This record gives sequence, structure tokens and C-alpha cells, in this order.
Amino acid sequence: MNALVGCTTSFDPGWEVDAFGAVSNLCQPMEADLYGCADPCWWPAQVADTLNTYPNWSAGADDVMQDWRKLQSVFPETK
Amino acid sequence: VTGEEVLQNACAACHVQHEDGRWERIDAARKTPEGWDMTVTRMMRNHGVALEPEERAAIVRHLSDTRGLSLAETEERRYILEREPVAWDEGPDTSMTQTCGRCHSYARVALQRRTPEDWKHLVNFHLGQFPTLEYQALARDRDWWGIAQAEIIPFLARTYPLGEAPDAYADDASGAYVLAGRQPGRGDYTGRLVLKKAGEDYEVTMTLDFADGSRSFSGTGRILGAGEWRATLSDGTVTIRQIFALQDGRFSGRWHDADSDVIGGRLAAVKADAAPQVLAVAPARLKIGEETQLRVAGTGLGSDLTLPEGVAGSVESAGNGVTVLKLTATGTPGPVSLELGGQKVDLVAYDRPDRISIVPDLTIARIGGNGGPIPKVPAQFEAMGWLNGPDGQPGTGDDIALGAFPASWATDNFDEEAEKMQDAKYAGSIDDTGLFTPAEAGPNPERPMQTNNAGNLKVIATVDAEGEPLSAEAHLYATVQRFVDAPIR
Amino acid sequence: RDYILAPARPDKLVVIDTEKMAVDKVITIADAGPTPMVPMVAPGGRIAYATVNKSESLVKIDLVTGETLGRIDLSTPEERVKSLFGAALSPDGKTLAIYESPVRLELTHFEVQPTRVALYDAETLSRRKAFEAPRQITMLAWARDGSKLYGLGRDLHVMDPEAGTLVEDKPIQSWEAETYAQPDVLAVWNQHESSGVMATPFYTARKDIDPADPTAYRTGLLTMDLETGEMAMREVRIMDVFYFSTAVNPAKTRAFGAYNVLESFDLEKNASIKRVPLPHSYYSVNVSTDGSTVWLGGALGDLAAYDAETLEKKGQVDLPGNASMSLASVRLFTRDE
Ligand code: HEC
Ligand code: HEC
Repeated sequence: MNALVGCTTSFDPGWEVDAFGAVSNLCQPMEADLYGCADPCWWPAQVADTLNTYPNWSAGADDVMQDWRKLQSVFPETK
Repeated sequence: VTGEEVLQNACAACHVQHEDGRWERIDAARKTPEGWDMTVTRMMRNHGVALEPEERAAIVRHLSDTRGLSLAETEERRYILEREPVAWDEGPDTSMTQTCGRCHSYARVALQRRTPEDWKHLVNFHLGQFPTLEYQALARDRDWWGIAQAEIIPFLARTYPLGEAPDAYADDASGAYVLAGRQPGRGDYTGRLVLKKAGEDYEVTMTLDFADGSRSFSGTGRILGAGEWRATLSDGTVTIRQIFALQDGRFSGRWHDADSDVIGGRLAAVKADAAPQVLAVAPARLKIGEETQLRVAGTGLGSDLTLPEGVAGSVESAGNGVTVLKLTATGTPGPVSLELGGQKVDLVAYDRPDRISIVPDLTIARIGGNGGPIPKVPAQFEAMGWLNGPDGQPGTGDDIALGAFPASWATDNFDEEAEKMQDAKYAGSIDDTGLFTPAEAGPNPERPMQTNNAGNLKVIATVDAEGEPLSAEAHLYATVQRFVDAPIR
Repeated sequence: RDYILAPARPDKLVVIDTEKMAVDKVITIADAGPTPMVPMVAPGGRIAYATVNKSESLVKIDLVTGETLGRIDLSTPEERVKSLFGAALSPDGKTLAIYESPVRLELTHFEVQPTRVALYDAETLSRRKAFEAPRQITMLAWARDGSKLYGLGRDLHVMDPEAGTLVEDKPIQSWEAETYAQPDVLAVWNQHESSGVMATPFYTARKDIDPADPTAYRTGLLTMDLETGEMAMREVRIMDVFYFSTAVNPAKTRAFGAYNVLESFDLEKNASIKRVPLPHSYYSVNVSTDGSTVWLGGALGDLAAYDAETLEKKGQVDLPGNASMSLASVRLFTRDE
């Protein structure tokens, strides 16, 4: 998705979109694939990689379905 | 605080300054202000480099001022700096696009220049910081490390050599400017930009005048390196960012909502006292046989108007960066030009558009809010009109643009699968201005597998009059939040 | 008697009693965050090992007392080492094989180092050997006789642990190249213990069929038999869905794959038997000793049990606090009643 600037093109199954050009093959719900993406830093440009760069990013959110609101964006929110 | 100070008091703790004066790593690369911001941020985050707000800003500014790119070196890649939502990103070939543009934009790569050895260090940084990189899709399908050493590193070295940093802007940009541009979803505007030097920065106020009203924002800005202008302005609770290029006393670029960079506008600005120059005319189209108001933005335009065959009219007002015309086109559709103050003004006469397209035609929106710390990311769409042109060519590389047209907007499922899931029902809605607002983030217990309010959608726009067979579609992915983001995506 | 050893973030290993369908014991590990990755159970079901601390360390724990008996830290000040998804205990329980992806940390730059396989004596947790290994290897698995160490990379790498060498490569990337497109294999789940067969689905396409046609894409199954030493790769169905991992039953007659659906395959016919939907995405798959129950895990914090024949859900065991298993490996072991 050269038009989807900033999204990943590594579909395992992907993050913004899946290999089939849809969103139904992404984790259901996304929270179920969130740590699978985070822990091995599979999409380090979209999800915080706890393997090296952000080791404590998921602290306090062991129950991802219940505590997803605790997970922060690592970008101070700017341009 | 000065850059030299931070280099000696903070950076020197690990970065060796060779006898020739050059610093290890630091003097082997050149990049944009946003690029240097990201590097310094990583030093603080990954290597515990303690920096106070003033020190952080000083070193990033110093690097941008002494080791930045020229404006020419950013050509074709400014979209990533401007956070332009309507863009396309790719590398020079399939190999580089897949290898270096699959996580972040390839633009992040193309906006850097380094020595061969440093490009080597950069690639080692990637596999060292992200060891699973070689296990991911598009990497586990090949000898990633072998190819990185034999092909990628030499390609980067050969394609983006260090070269030399350009001289920093050395004039005084203070003064009053006239501007013109447009904001997708709202329309065209004219206005004023006023700069007042204050130390090494500038006090700045930007006033946007739309047909229905005006608003002013005030803040601070600065010129980084050869010509990268960055400023933050506010009005009430609203804050915006300006990402402009300054060259030959003229600003050009994009500004956006600080809290939602998908929302913003593009403009050009020149000194208010400048010689006759047209910045833009709005509208740029004339509906044949219909007298219409036209605002020609620019400097010293006056009221000397010379009209061609198919158009008659007059000047209603002039001054303050805008000359208002009252024209009426008659004849066959097509390009039409007139002169005002000796300057050419290009318009397009037409009875009805041959078709309309949706811009962007493929994009995303992201769920957010719902008690979480990540806000929703909307998607703005606009219905553009076109004229087949000379060779008919209903949709080819020769068509004539008519501009954005008001329209009715609606969303629907992209395909049968999306319809079964009822994506259009939970993914959000689009308003009459073409602005799509996504749904709340988090698992939704109402959907199967309690999945998120994501959706595979289609955006449909319908415009007006004559023959009235004008409809276009866009592909919209209402997707999930991103937890990592950066100055350059 | 069957038990499951499942990792739970940020620092736990949970022992589940499959018969009681309840938690048996919760082991807490120090300096283990963000989550244990690859757990292993020694013969007897009393001692276990697990990589932790961003895969940079490994601990030996007593499954009954819950105490940490020893620890191995792979990293040093000048070299960061990741075991990623590679860590396996020899069948005789005397030797640990740990994958090592290292990077040398210089003052202001990184230097990627060649990947290695390190052998540690299990009882003393002492580093005994280290030899260069191919890159891109995910799982490491021992031959049942303990004479070979297999590494799943761009090809199935057969290494001689005693000599510290790569002696043979079983083709994966070049498998039936005249007929099929290069196999796409994503596998990081260690779950071959119940069958002695390390298996993973793989994706490919018929080269003589229009790539624009969905009928071109096929789902294959790769099975590396750790007992016979033979690897088989074959198409099992036309690809309409994706599965993250697969586990083979003790009888070696069936394989089960999962992600958003659960599907059983007949290894004698190399065809699909049945498919059922899942309440949420799962990653891991294991099979009980008697081969009647399929266990799904990973992603969230619950282990789901399904009947191996009807694929009807039998029950669910929630980990404490619903702590996520992420992509960590979930093992199934036994204890003499
Ligand atoms: C030791 C604690 C450091 C201090 C203080 C600073 N830097 Fe650094 N830097 C350090 C390492 C270990 C590395 C290599 C790994 C990495 O994160 O890249 C670097 C690298 C750089 C680079 C090159 C990065 C690249 O794009 O490849 C730059 C441009 C850089 N460092 C700049 C920099 C500045 C400006 C610093 C003072 C604020 C500074 N570093 C301090 C370690 C350390
Ligand atoms: C995903 C696994 C990636 C791939 C493949 C590539 N890059 Fe990357 N890159 C990635 C991240 C997560 C980051 C941000 C790291 C941080 O914390 O700062 C980057 C950054 C860069 C940069 C900026 C570095 C700096 O100037 O300090 C550059 C120049 C860069 N990346 C280049 C690059 C190239 C050339 C790649 C192809 C080999 C490439 N990246 C791949 C993640 C990923």
C-alpha cells in the first residue's frame, strides 16, 4: 500500500491492512495480536517493541482485553 | 543553550571528536530537522542521554543548521515532512521498497545523506536493534544479512552520498506577507502572514480568510538550515503547525492541526510589498454562461484587466493581496487565460464535468478515544471534477482539472465479506464536507469475536447539475491505532 | 497424567492440570519481563527451563516448589544476545541448546555478529560449547536419540552438536521449485513434544496457474519427524485461510492448525477433515497424550480445549488475571499419575 504511507507492508498478518487488502485477517480483536506484534517487535514502526526499544510499554496491562486503555502512544503527540 | 555546548557536555560522553574537529557518527550524516529530532530522541530513550528541554532543542537545531539538507535534496519527498495525507511512498525499485519501506516510509531513507561506512553502521543498527527484522515477511524469504552487505549498503552509499551541508539562511524574513491556498474539506482562502524577529526566532501570526469568515493564529517560528521553516501557532484551544520551505523570500508548504495532522491546508506566501505576482485564483473554474465572483490572490495586482474572446466582466475590488473579479464565460469548454496587472491568470470554462474522482481514492482512518490515550484519526475526502480533454480520454494523463465540487457523501461496505460483518454499520460515518470520523477504539462485544470497530469501506461522492451522472468511489480502511509514530513516518 | 506449562506475562509460568481443567501452580520469575518466551520441561515433569528477559536469559525452575534453581544470562556489557525462539532441552535432559543472535555494542555504533548455537550443561547451567549456526533459525529441536540438533531456518538445518557443525540441509526454500512458488513459513511455536514431530503450515502457489487467480494459492504442511529424522512437505488444501501454527497428534495421523479458525487435517490423505470458528485469535496448538484433546493458546489469556474428532469446545482454563501468553510457546508434559 504505497498509498498507505506510514503503514507496514509485512503481512504476518499485518497491522494497518492484511495480505488480502482487507482488515478481516488482522487479529480478532486487534488486542489479541497486539503483544504478538509488540514482544518480538514485528512492526516496530507501528507497535512498540518490548524486545528492545520499549521493554516496559505493556507494564500493568497483562489482561490486554481489559487494560488496553493503559497502553500509551510512544510519540509525544506532535507534527 | 548552544549546540556546541550540548555536543561537548552531553554528546562527547560517548561520541569521540577526532583531531580534525569532526565528531564520530555525527559528522558522517546529513538529514532534515525532523530526522535529527528522531536521532536525538533515540539517544535519550535508548542510551540514557539526559537532556533538558532547552538542551534537546538546541542540539537538534544546531544539527539542522549545520548538518541539514538543501531544499533541492528534499524534492519529491516533502510529503513525509508535511504529514500530507494524500501521498504515495515507494523506493527506486522493488528491492529497496520491500527492504527499506516495509516498516516506515522509504522517504525516511531518501531524506538522508551519509558516508559509505555510516550507511553500513545504520544497517547494523537495524539488525542489532530489531533482531527479528530478518524473520519478518519480505525478509525471511531471502538471505537478508548477506544481501544487506553485498547489495543494500553499497546501493545506499552510492545513491545517497554525504556531499556537503548547504549554507544556512542568513537574511531577515521579518515583515508582512500575502498568502493564498486551500484546506481540503473547507475550501480556498487568502490571507496574511506577519513575521517579527525575536532573537533567533520569529513571532508569527497567520490569518486565513475564507469566503464565510476569517481567523488568526499567533505563535513562534524559525528557519532551520538552508530553508526549512517550522512554526507552532495557536488561537484559543486550537494549535497548528507550519511546515514550510522558504526560498527567494517565498514560503510554500503545509500547515496542519497539531492534534490531527490529517487536517490542514497548503499555501504559498510572498512579501506584501512585492511586484505584481499571482499566487492563485479561486474558484479556478467558470460555469459557462454564469457570472461568478473570482478572487485573484497575489501582490500588486491592481485593476488593469485584459480579457480574452469568450469572457466578459470587470474588477469589483483590489488591494490587500486580493483583486476580486466578476466574470462570465461564453463559448466552448476549455482552458482560458486573462491578464491582470500584466500577470497571467489561468481558468477553465465548462458546462458540466465529464466525471468526478475522489481524493484520496485509497486511504485509512484509525479508531481511537473511548477512554484510551490515543485520539481517533479521521480521513478527509474531496470530490474533484474533470474534463475528458481533447482526446476524450475519460480518465487519462491529459485530462483537465476543474477543482473540488460540493457533494453528498456516504459510506458502504467494500465487498460482500464486509457487508456480512456489517462494517459500514460499526466503522464510523462521513459528513457533508467529506470528513470521515472513525468509531471508538477497543474490542466491541457487539461484533463477532468481539472484534474492533474496524472496517473495509467504500466512500461514495455525488456532485451536481447537467446530465447529472457524476459519482465516484474511494477505498477506505477504517483500521486500528498505531502505538508508535514519529516526526517522519 | 497430562499438564500444560503456559507462560503468562510479565513474569510467570503457569502449570495447568488438564484433567481438573484448573491451574495447578503459578511460578513467578525474577527479572523476567516483559514475558517468558520458550519454556521446556525435563523428563519427569518436575524441572523446567524457560527463556525470559527479552529472550536474553534462561532460568531453571522447580515446577512443584516454584523456586528458581538457576539462571543463565546470555548478554554481556559489550554484546547483547537474543535467543529469540530457539531453546531446546535434550531428550536425556542433560543438555540445553540455545540459539544466539548477537550484536556487539561499541561506543557509538553496533556490529551484528554471526548467529550461534550455545550448549549448556543442564544440571550445572554452565556454558560448554558455542558454534556458528545459520541465521534466521526460529525453533531448535533435538532428534529423539540426541545425536542431532535441528534448526528451522530458510532450510531445515541439521547440526551435529558434538562437532558443532552443519552436516545437512533439508530443502524448504527450494522444495518442488518446478511446481511451487518459494514456500512462506512463519513458525516460532515449540509444541512437538506429544508427537515427536515439529510441524508448521506453509504457504505457496502453483506456478502454472494465473497468480491473479485465488485457485493458485495452496496451503502446505511441513513435518519434521524428530524420531525418524525425515522431513515431509506437501499441499493439504487450497488456501482460503491462514493458520499461525500446527501440532500433530501422538499417532502421527492428524495435524491441527489455528488462528481465527481451527482445522484438522488427515496426514494419511493429506486433506482437510473439519473446520470450526474460534471466539478470538489464537496462536499455539498442542495435543494431549491420548490424542483426544486439542489445546489452543497464545494471544490472550485462556487455554481452550477441543475434542480432536468433533472439534467441539470441551472447556477453557483462564490464566490468573487473564495474563496474556502473547506468542510464547505453550508446552504439554506428563507426570507419572
Ligand atoms: C552514550 C550514552 C551516548 C551518548 C551520550 C550519545 N550517543 Fe549517539 N550514539 C550512541 C550509540 C551507542 C550509537 C549507535 C546505536 C544507535 O542508537 O544508533 C549512537 C549513534 C548516534 C548517531 C548515529 C545514528 C544513526 O543514524 O545510525 C548519531 C547521529 C548520534 N548518535 C548523535 C548523538 C548526539 C547528537 C548526541 C548528544 C545529544 C549523542 N549521540 C550522545 C551513544 C551515545
Ligand atoms: C522494520 C523492521 C524496519 C525495516 C525493515 C527498516 N527500518 Fe529503518 N527504522 C525502523 C525503526 C523502528 C526506526 C526508528 C528507530 C528509532 O527508535 O529511532 C527506523 C529508523 C530509520 C532511520 C533513521 C535513523 C536516524 O537517522 O537516527 C533510517 C535512516 C532508516 N531507518 C533507514 C532504513 C533503511 C535504509 C532500511 C532498509 C535496509 C530500513 N531502515 C529498514 C524500522 C525499520
